[PDB]
Amino acid sequence: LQAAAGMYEQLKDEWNRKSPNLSKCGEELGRLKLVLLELNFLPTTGTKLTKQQLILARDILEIGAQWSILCKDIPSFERYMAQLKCYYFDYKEQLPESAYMHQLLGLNLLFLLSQNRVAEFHTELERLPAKDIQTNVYIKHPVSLEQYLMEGSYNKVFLAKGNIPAESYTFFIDILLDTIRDEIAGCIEKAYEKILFAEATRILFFSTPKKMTDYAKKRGWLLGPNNYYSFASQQQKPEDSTIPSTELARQVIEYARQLEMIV
Amino acid sequence: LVSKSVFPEQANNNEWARYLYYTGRIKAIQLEYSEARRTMTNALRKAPQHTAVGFKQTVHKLLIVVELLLGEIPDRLQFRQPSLKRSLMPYFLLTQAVRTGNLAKFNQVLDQFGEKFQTDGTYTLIIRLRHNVIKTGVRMISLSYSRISLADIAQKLQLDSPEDAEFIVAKAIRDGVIEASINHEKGYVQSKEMIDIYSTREPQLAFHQRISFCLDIHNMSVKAMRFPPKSYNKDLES
Amino acid sequence: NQVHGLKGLNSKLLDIRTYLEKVASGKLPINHHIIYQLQDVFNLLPDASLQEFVKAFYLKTNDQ
Amino acid sequence: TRPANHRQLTFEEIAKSAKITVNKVELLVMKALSVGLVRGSIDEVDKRVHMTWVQPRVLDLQQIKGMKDRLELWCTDVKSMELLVEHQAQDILT
Repeated sequence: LQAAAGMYEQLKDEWNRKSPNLSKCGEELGRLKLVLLELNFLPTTGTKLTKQQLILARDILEIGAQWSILCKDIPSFERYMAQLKCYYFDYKEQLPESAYMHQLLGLNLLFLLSQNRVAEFHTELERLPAKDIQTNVYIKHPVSLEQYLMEGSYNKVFLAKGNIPAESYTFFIDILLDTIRDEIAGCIEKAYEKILFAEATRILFFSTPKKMTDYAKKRGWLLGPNNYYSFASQQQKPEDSTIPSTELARQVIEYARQLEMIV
Repeated sequence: LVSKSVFPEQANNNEWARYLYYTGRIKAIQLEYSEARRTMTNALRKAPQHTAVGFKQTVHKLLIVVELLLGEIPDRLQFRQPSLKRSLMPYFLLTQAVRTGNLAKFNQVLDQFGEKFQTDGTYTLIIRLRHNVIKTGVRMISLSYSRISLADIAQKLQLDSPEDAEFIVAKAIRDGVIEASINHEKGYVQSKEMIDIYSTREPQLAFHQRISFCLDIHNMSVKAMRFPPKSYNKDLES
Repeated sequence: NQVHGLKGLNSKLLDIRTYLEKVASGKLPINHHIIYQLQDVFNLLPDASLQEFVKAFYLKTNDQ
Repeated sequence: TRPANHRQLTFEEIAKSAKITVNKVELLVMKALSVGLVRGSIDEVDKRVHMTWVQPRVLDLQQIKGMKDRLELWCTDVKSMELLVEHQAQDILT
C-alpha cells in the first residue's frame, strides 16, 4: 500500500512472519518514492533535528529491501540496503531501531562476503553495531563466521549449517557457502596426487560423491570417475628446477643498459 | 585514499613518519600485514629524537603487532629497551603466545590488557592476531623439518584435529605463508623446499631487481646532496 | 663501440648471404675456403648463463 | 644440416637407420670422434652424443640450404637487438 513511518508500517509485518506476500509489499513501492524526494532533501546535513524526517525515509526502503531478499534478487536489495546505512550514520548509529532492520543488517554482512569485497565487509562491521541492540539470532551468522574464518578453522565456520535457521537468509548463506567451497577446491589439487574419492568429499566440503563429481570436473580434477589431482600437484613441488635459459634470464641486456648509463 | 597515492618525498621528516604510521595501521585489519609492516618499521625510524617520544611509544605498540601479523615473532629486547617496557609487557606476552601456539594464553591476555590496547588504537589488529598463534607454529615446524605427520602438528599447537591443521595450510598456501602442502597419501604435510639455485638462471633476477631498485635512488643521491650547501652559499651571511 | 658493433655486424652479414645465392643460381665460381669457414660459425652455439651486479655502488654514494 | 638451435644427437636415430644394433652404435660413434668428423663428448646416461664441432665438408646439396636459413635467422636477430641496445642507456650513447 502507501507507506512511510508514523502512519504506516503495515507492509513490513505483511511481507514475511505473517504470511508470504510481496505482491502488495513491493508491487506498491512506486508511490512511496514520491514522498521519499521530500525526506531526502534534508540529510545533506546530518543532525538530530533531521531525525523526524529520517525515520520516515528509512521506512519505505526497509520494506523495499525486504521484498528484494525474498524474491531472490541480490541487486535490488543492494540499492535498498545501502540507503539505510548512511541514514544510520548521522552521529554514527542515530537510528539502530526496528526488527525489520535487524535481518537486513545480518544479510548485508554475508552479502559483502559473497562478492569477496573484503573492504566493504570491514567498513560495515565497524559502522553497524546493533548486533545486541537487535540481539544475536539471525544477525549471529556473519559474526561467528568472521571469527572462525580469520582463525582458519573451517570446520568451526557455522556457515554450512546456517542454512537451517533463516528469516529468508538461506539464499545469501548458499552463495557465500559456494565461495568457501571453491577456495578450498582449487588449492587441494596442488596439494596432493590421486587420493580416495571419500577423502576428496570430506575436506572438499561436499555432501555426497555425486556432488563432488560434477563440482571437481569444472575445476579440472576428476574429469572422469578417477581422480586427476595428479596433473596439478606435480607442477608445484620442484621450484628450483627450470632452465629454458635465455627465456628465463629475461633480457640481461636491458638491466645492463640501465646500469651503465650513469657512469 | 592509500591506493591512489604513492607519496612523493618533498615534505619534512616528521610528516613522513606520521604518513607511514597512519597507512600501516589501517591496511593490516584487512589482512595486509605484508605492506603494512614495511611502513611501520620505516615510521619508527623516521621520527625525531626526544620531542617525538609520545608519538613514538604509540607507533612502537602498533609495530610489534603488524610485524607479528606477518608470521614473524618480533625480538624480545625491543619491548624491553625504550623504557615504556611496562606498557610493552602485554605486547611481549602476545609474542610469546604466538611462539608456543597455545590459544589459551593468547585469548586471556587479549581481554585483560584490552583496555590498554583500545587506547593505543591497536585493538582492531589484535583480534586478527588469533590466526597467527597457530599459523606461526606450523610454518616454523614445517620449515625446519620438512615431513612431519598431521597428528604431530595437532598436539603441539593444541588444535582440535589433523583436519584442523590441514585447513590452516589450505588458506595459507595460495597466499604463500606456511608454504607447504598436505599429502593425505598417509597424512603428512610435506614442504615444497629444495636447494641448488646457482645452476639455474634464477639468482641473476634476484640481484637484477635489487640493483634496478637501488639505481633510481643513486641518481637521486648525487642530485639532492649538492642542494643544501649551495642554498646556504646563495644565502647572504655575516 | 657496442652500439656500433651491432650495426657493423649487420653490414658484413648481408654480404655473406648474397655470396651464397650467387653460387646457387646467377652462377659464380666457388671459393672453397669461404664455404668451409661459413659452416664453422653456426656449430659452436651454446645457451646463456648468469652475470649480475650487487647493491654496493649505492652505499658509498649515500655516505657522501 | 637440420638443427640451428641444438647440435646434440641421440644414438637411437643411427640405430634404426642403419638397422644395426644399439650396442654397436655407441662403439661406432667413438670411431667417428677419433677420425675427427665430429669433436665433442658422449654422455651415455643421457643417451646423447653432443657435438661441440662439425668438420668442414666440401659443397653438398643439403648444406648450402641450411647456411642460408641460419644467415636469415641471424640478420633478423641482429636488427631486433640493435633497437634494444640503442633504446636504453641514453646519456652515454653519443
